[PDB]
Amino acid sequence: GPHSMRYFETAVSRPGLEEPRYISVGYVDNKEFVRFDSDAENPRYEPRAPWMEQEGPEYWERETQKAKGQEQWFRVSLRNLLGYYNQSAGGSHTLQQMSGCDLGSDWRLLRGYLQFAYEGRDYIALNEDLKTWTAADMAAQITRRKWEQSGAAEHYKAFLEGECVEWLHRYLKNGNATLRTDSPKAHVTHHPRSKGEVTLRCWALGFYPADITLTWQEELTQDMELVETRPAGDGTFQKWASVVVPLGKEQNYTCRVYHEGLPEPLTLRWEP
Amino acid sequence: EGPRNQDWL
Amino acid sequence: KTPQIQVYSRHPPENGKPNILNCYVTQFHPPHIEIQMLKNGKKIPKVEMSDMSFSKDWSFYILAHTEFTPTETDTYACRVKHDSMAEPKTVYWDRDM
Repeated sequence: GPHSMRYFETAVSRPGLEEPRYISVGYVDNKEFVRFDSDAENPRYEPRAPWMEQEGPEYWERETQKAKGQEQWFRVSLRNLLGYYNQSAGGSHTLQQMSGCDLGSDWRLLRGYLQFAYEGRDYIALNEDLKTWTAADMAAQITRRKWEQSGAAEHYKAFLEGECVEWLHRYLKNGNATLRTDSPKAHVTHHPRSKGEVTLRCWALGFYPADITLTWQEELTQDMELVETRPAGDGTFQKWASVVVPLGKEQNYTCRVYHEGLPEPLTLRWEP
Repeated sequence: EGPRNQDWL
Repeated sequence: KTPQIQVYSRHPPENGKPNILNCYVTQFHPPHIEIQMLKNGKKIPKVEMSDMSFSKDWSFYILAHTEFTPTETDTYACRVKHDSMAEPKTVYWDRDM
């Protein structure tokens, strides 16, 4: 499948001076697997997915160092940022990095990603060519001068092509199924509405992963209204899709459900 | 493993 | 960006029968947030709280939860406070949603 690795690095400073908080999270196939946070008494990288527990202390040693180096790198690059945008200190500031790579079905490297946001807005990004920087706004240009000067684009182009792909291979070996899915559980509920009308809410429960399409009708989604996919709390997920109907006209509607863990598309109608 | 950053912003 | 709250239950709700209340807050920035949960306007002492995490659109999300038991009459709300808002926003749990 479309296998991926990502590390989401965040640096926060708040008023009350001192030092920015550095969180770094890592994801394989969109599932959190490692985690670092400067707030802890003993700030280590900890394993987040039982299959990571098969890694020697020296792995946790070496990445705790590596992360302590970004806590460093981030502390600075935030200070330059306050510089560029000429901002008055003792306020909240946020700096964010998304790093990582995409793997084909042949374990081919498809694309790499390296980006940065400041104040939650895109600041600078490596293009897909892996040679040039897209820089939105003037302060981002300053940075783009430096990084072209310092061959920074070769430095990452190396990480994404070499070590990313390499460690992704291995994390996938470690995670053999540990591709497990959970089929969705669907009922259709009946909640009446004023003036000879009713609502048709179609719930899907217990599922994993979150990829879900809810379709009721034939083939009309115009009037319908649905909700943000949401975690159950246990691993699994939820969402629902409603539509307004005239009272007693209910029978013609079929709710269609599409999930990867299914044998086939499931459709159901209200049964009182 | 994580990416190691290079020159600062 | 102002957050998006949804209050909901892990399992289909039944009166008298224990369940868990999820207040799900997403799409905000800065990450620093606050969440109360409320039973009858009063504070729930021990809310469990999801570790800081942000989406590929750069925005954050937290998921908060506590054990509860639905009844015909008790009220259950979640209150959210975040820089992007003038005053604290509050959304009440509705069993049909």
